[PDB]
Amino acid sequence: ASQVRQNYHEDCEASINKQINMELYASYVYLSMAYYFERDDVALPGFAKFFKESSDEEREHAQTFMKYQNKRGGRIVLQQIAAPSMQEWGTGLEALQAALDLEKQVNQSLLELHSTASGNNDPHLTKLLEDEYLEEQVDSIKKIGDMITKLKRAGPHHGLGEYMFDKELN
Amino acid sequence: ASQVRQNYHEDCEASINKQINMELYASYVYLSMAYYFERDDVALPGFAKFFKESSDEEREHAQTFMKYQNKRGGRIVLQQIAAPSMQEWGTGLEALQAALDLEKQVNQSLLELHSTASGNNDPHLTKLLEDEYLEEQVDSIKKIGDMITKLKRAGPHHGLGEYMFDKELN
Amino acid sequence: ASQVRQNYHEDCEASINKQINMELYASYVYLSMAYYFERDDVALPGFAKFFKESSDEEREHAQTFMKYQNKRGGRIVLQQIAAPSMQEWGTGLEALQAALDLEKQVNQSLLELHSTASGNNDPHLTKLLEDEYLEEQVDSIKKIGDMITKLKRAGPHHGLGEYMFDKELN
Amino acid sequence: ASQVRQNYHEDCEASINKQINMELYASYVYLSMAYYFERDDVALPGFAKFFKESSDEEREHAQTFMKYQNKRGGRIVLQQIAAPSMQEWGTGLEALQAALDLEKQVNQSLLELHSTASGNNDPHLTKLLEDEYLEEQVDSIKKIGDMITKLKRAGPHHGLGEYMFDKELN
Ligand SMILES: [Fe+3]
Ligand SMILES: [Fe+3]
Ligand SMILES: [Fe+3]
Ligand SMILES: [Fe+3]
Ligand code: NI
Ligand code: NI
Ligand code: NI
Ligand code: NI
Ligand code: NI
Ligand code: NI
Ligand code: NI
Ligand code: NI
Ligand code: NI
Ligand code: NI
Ligand code: NI
Ligand code: NI
Repeated sequence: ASQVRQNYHEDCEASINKQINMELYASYVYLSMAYYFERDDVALPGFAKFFKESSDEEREHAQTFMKYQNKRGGRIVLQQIAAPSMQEWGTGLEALQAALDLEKQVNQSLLELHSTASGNNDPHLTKLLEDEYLEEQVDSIKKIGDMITKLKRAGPHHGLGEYMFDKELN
Repeated sequence: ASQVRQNYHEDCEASINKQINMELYASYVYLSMAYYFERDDVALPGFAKFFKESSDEEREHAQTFMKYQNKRGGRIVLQQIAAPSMQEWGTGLEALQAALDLEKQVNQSLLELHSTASGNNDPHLTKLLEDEYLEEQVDSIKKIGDMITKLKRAGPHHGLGEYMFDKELN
Repeated sequence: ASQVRQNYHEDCEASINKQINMELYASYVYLSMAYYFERDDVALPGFAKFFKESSDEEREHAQTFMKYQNKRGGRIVLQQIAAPSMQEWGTGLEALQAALDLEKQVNQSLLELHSTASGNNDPHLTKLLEDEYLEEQVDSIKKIGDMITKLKRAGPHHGLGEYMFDKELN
Repeated sequence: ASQVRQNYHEDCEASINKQINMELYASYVYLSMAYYFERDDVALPGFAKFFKESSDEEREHAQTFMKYQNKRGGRIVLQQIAAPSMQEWGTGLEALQAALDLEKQVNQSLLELHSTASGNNDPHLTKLLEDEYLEEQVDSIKKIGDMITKLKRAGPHHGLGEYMFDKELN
C-alpha cells in the first residue's frame, strides 16, 4: 500500500469517495438553479448569484475531500455525476426549500461518515469532518432556514416580496 | 467610383442607408419615451434615464453605420425620420413591451442585412454586423426581456411595484 | 415560446445542450488528472496545477454556453456527467496525450456545432463559436502539442526530464 | 495536588512526559541529519536546511507539550535523550526514508496517546492532539512521501538528479 498510509480504514476511504460524488452532485444542482434564475422569464439575479456561489463552494468541498483522500494515502474513485433531480425549480421559495432538503441530506451523510470514522478510531478523519464540513453544514442550514422565513414574511409567491427579497441576495 | 471602394455591392450600400434611417428612428422613439416619463403626471425618472441612454446609443449606432458607409466608399443618403408611432407610452411595462417589439424589428432588419452581405460575399460587412450590431441587439433584447419579467413580478400596474422597480433603473 | 427568442433553431438549442455536457465532462476529466498528479506516489505539482486550471476553464466554458442558451431564449437541459474514462493517467506524457485527444474531440464537436449554426443561418451563434470557442480551442491544442514535444525532448519517462519539465508548469 | 488540576488522569500525564522525550529525540535526529548534509563530502545545503527546520519544529512540539503539562497541572519529567540511531545518513533518499519511518513512529505514539486520553474521557487532551499534533503529523508524512517520490523520479543515487532536487529544498 501507500508509503504514507497509516490508521486509514478501507471503509473510510470508500465512504470519502462516495462523499466526493455527493459534493459534486450538490454543486451540479446549485449550478442548475443558478442558471434557471437567469432565464429571461425568471430573472432573479440575487437567487442566481446565491446559487452560483453555493455551486462553487460545493465543488471546493469536493476538492477538499480529494486532497484529503490523497493525504491519507487513499485512492480517489470518481463516479458519474447524476443529472439534477429537476430542470426547473419553481419560485425562489421552492428552490430554497429544495436546497434546504439537499443540505440536510448532505449533513446526514456527513454524520454517517463521522460514525464510520469514529467506529474505526480515526481521530484525524473525525477532526476533518467536524472542522471543515459539519460546522459549515450547520451554518448553511441555519442560513437557508432564515432565508425561507424571511421570504415567507416578504411574500413567497411571484410578487413584490419575492422581487424585494431578491435584492437582499444581490 | 470612389478610390477606396472594393468588393462593395450597390445593394449593401443601399441597405446600409435604410438601416441608418431605422437606427435614427429608434433613437427618436426612445427620446419620446424618455421625456414622456418626465411628465409631471408620470414621473418615472428611472424609466426616463433608461430610455434617454437607449436614445443616445441608437444615435451612436446610426453614426457607426455612417462611418462604415464612408469607409467602404458608399454614399450616405438620409431620409426623413418618421414621427414615433405613439406620443404617450402608457405604463412602464407597455413602454418596455413596445421597446422589445422595436428591438426585435431592428434585429430582423439586421439579420436581413447580414443575408444581403453574405449573398454578395462581403466578409467585411458580415463582420461589422456580427461584432457591432447583432451582438449588442441580442443583449438588449435579453435585458428588456429580463426587465419585463421583473416588472411583472414586482407589479406592472401603476402601483408600488412600478415605483420600486423604477428605482432599480435610476 | 420565449419573449426573447428570434432566429434560434431547435437544433442549435439542442446541440448547445449537448456541448454543455461535453464541456462539463472535460472539466471532470481534468479534475481527475489534477488530483491524480497530487498522489503521494506521483507528486507532479506542475502537472497538477496545469490540469486544475484546465478543469476550471472548462467549467467556465460550460457556463458561457449556459448563459448563451438563456440569452437566445433556449432552455438548458443538463444530463448526467459521465465518469472519466480513466482513474489513473500514467505519466505526464500520457496525460498530455490524453488531453490532446480530448481537446481535438471537443474541437470536432465545436466545428459540427458551427456547421449546424451555419446551416440554419444563425450568424450570432457562428460568431460565439468563432470568438469564444474555436479560437481558444486551437490555442489549447497548439499549447498541448508544444508541451508534448518539450516533454519528449526533456525525457518523457519517469525520470529527471519529467521532473525538470514539471517545474516549467508550476 | 495542583490547584488547577481537573479531569487530568495520571496515565495521560505520564504519557505526555514520554511524548515530550520522543519529540526531543526526533529533534536531535533531525539536527544530526542537518549537519551531516553540511559535511564537505556531502554538501547538500537544501537537505541541510530542510532537516534544520524540522529539528526546530520538533523542539517546538516538545515545548508545546511542556506548556500543556503545566497548563493541566501535571509535572514535567524529562528523561535522557538517546543518541540518534545513526551518525551518517547515506544519501538524501535514505535520510528521507529514515525521516518517514520516524514520523510514522511518532504518529503511532500520538494515536496511542489519543486512545489513552479518549479512554480516560479527557476531551481537552484529545482536542490538543487532534489540533496541534495529528494534523501536522499527517501533513509532514504526506510531504516526505511526496519528496521521496520526486527524488526517486529525479534520480535518487548520488547524481545530477539528487543535485537538482536539493535546489528545490533550498
Ligand atoms: Fe458541501
Ligand atoms: Fe441600434
Ligand atoms: Fe472548452
Ligand atoms: Fe513533532
Ligand atoms: Ni453551503
Ligand atoms: Ni407559489
Ligand atoms: Ni404572482
Ligand atoms: Ni440597445
Ligand atoms: Ni395596466
Ligand atoms: Ni394604479
Ligand atoms: Ni483549454
Ligand atoms: Ni513510459
Ligand atoms: Ni523512471
Ligand atoms: Ni514535521
Ligand atoms: Ni544508492
Ligand atoms: Ni553517484
